[PDB]
Parts: sequence; C-alpha cells; structure tokens
Amino acid sequence: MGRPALYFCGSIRGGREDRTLYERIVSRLRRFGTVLTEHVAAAELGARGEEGGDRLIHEQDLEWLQQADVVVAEVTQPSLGVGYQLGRAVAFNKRILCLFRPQSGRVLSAMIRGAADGSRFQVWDYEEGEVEALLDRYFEADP
Amino acid sequence: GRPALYFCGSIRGGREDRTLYERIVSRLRRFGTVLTEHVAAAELGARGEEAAGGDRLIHEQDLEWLQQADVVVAEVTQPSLGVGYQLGRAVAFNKRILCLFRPQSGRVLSAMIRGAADGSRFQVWDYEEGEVEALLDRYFEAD
Ligand SMILES: O=c1[nH]c(=O)n([C@H]2C[C@H](O)[C@@H](COP(=O)(O)O)O2)cc1CO
Ligand SMILES: O=c1[nH]c(=O)n([C@H]2C[C@H](O)[C@@H](COP(=O)(O)O)O2)cc1CO
Repeated sequence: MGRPALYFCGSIRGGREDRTLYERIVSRLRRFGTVLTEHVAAAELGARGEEGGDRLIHEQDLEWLQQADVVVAEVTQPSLGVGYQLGRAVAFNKRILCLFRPQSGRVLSAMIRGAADGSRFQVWDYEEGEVEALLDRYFEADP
Repeated sequence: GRPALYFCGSIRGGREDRTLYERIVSRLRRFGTVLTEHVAAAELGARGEEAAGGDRLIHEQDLEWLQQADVVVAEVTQPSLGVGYQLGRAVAFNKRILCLFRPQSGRVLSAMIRGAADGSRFQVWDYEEGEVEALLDRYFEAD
C-alpha cells in the first residue's frame, strides 16, 4: 500500500451542481493517494438520498474520516454535511484543503474561510480550469 | 448562572429562514442567554458586507462562544457550511445539541446531520413553522 488515505467532501443533499468538478477532483486525487470517498462524485447520486439509513452513512463516513491522512473539500456549494465533516475533521486535527470557486457568485462561509489556520487548514480560491494544477501543487509540496 | 445558548442558522448559505431564526432566538431567551443572537438580525445579508476585519474574527469568536455554550440549537433546514461546521465542532465538544428541520421546505436533510443523531445528546426534530416555540418549550422543560 503505502498510499496516503484521501477523504474527499462535496455537497450531495445540499445540491449536486458541482458533480462534474467533484469527478475531476477525485480523478486527480487518485494520483496522490487512495480516495476513501469516491462515491461523493458519482453521477447517479441525487440530492434527495434516493440511491442504508443516514445513521450508516454517518458512521461509515466518520470511520473513513479517522483513517484519512488529508481531507479535501470542495466548499463552493453550501452543504451542512460538508461543513459537518470539516468540523469533525478539525477536531481530529486532520490536514485540510478546501477549494472554493468565486465564479459561483457566492461568498464563502466565514466559518470555513475563517478556519484557515497555518498549513493544516488551507482554503484556496480557484477557477475550474486550474483544479488539477492546484491539486498537483498542494500534494507535490505536502504529500 | 443563566444557561449559555448557542444558536446556529444560515447566513451566507442564504437568509430565507431569517424570520424563523428571529422567532427561535427570541424564544430561547426564555431559557438563557443567546450568545449568537446576531444570527437572527433581520438586516443581515448573505455576503458578509456588514462586518470588516476578515472572517478569522468570526470563526474565533464563534468557537469561543461554542466552548461557553451549555446547549446548542441549530435550524438546519437551509443548507449552510457554517451551521454544519458549528455542529461538527460541537459534536467533538460533546455538547447537548438540538437541530430543527422543516420537511415542508421540500428538502431532504443532510445524512450527516440526520445520521449524527443519537436521540439523547444529539437530537434532530422535524417541525412545521407554526410550532417552533412549542418545541423549544418541550426541549427546555428537560434541558
Ligand atoms: O448520502 C450521502 N453520503 C455521504 O457520504 N454524504 C457525505 C459525503 C459528502 O461530502 C457530504 C455531503 O453532505 P450533504 O448531503 O449535507 O451536502 O456528506 C452525504 C450524503 C447525503 O447527505
Ligand atoms: O458572519 C457570520 N457570522 C456567524 O456567526 N456565522 C456563523 C453563525 C451561523 O450559525 C453560521 C452560518 O454559516 P454560513 O454563513 O456558512 O451559512 O456561521 C457565519 C457568518 C457568515 O458565514
């Protein structure tokens, strides 16, 4: 193995607008580790949980979060679950990268933007076309 | 002294439910001090144009209040990264937590919030707008 465990977060029931970007992010993360949460980018997944109970979703996810070496979150779409994941991840002292798209026209949550602290919690603005180059930079410097 | 109460509600995730946040915060004052009462301000927008100095100040002040809180109450109908983040940090602090969700919104509540419920220290209650005060009364007779 020897692969870093990568834990990806992205809105599901908060909205699936950014699913194609999640796919691109997951695809590139695979270059630098094993993505525990590839399901978040699945095209079939809907925003009404139509594809086990939520308790199982929560418990399995928290198990993966505690395995993770790095947490990567696309935080452009407001999502309770993505925020919740990042909260638990901070409490676990996980290394965290958050990716936000200003082109969305939104202003990113101050609880995420304001959580940026040192190298362990970073928040990067990006345009859709540079997502792979930014993930390379991030993981080439801090694998 | 008086219980310290920590209310969570979407700001930059959208202010659609602001009137309900005002009703929740107002009723919560019957049971203690609402540390995060600013979340209910009617004039508050979703773009952070009201505060200067950066989001780091908001994150740090909030976490200070969260650590002071005796009870956490979150209205989780509007998807919000910040509300989710607050609940994640609060779960890590093992805070007593009540979330209130409105199924009449047409949304399906995040599995990370719904699935975080253990029926005791983390409770998630469905409600309709008219009864929010009655439910807060029902929760704080015991809390
Ligand atoms: O079915 C699910 N499976 C799942 O793993 N999640 C996790 C992974 C995502 O990063 C995050 C999305 O939360 P939300 O659905 O509130 O937008 O929660 C969320 C859901 C539905 O909330
Ligand atoms: O200016 C702010 N002040 C503030 O206290 N918050 C906290 C309290 C709210 O319960 C929660 C709302 O998060 P959000 O803005 O991402 O929807 O975060 C959030 C913001 C803006 O994100």
